[PDB]
Amino acid sequence: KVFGRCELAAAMKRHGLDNYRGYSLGNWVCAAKFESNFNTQATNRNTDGSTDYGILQINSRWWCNDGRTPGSRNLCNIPCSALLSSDITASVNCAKKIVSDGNGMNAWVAWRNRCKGTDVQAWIRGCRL
Repeated sequence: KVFGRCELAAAMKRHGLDNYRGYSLGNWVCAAKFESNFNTQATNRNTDGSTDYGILQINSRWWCNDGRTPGSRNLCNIPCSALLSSDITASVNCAKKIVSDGNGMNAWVAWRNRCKGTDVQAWIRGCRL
């Protein structure tokens, strides 16, 4: 599924991400934009042999099981393929665990390098939410 911007904002909000662990909705939308381009099917391999999955690019070394990642912990107790679904529920539930783990949204390197400290409310401008 490639979400529209306001489409994703509405879904994230319904699922309880606006202001989760203090991160505004615009932070989450900005993260998804630069992590996945709003595409639930996005996958990208990393050097440690893990892969990032779905609209928030959740990693297979810590968080989900993909069956091919050394050192994998599957802390979200989920197959990584479930993070590619058009229904964002599983990605949101797992993102809530990630952002609660100690270092907030800094886990998301595209968020960190492209969203953090910027005018993130711009990502929800024009949306009816």
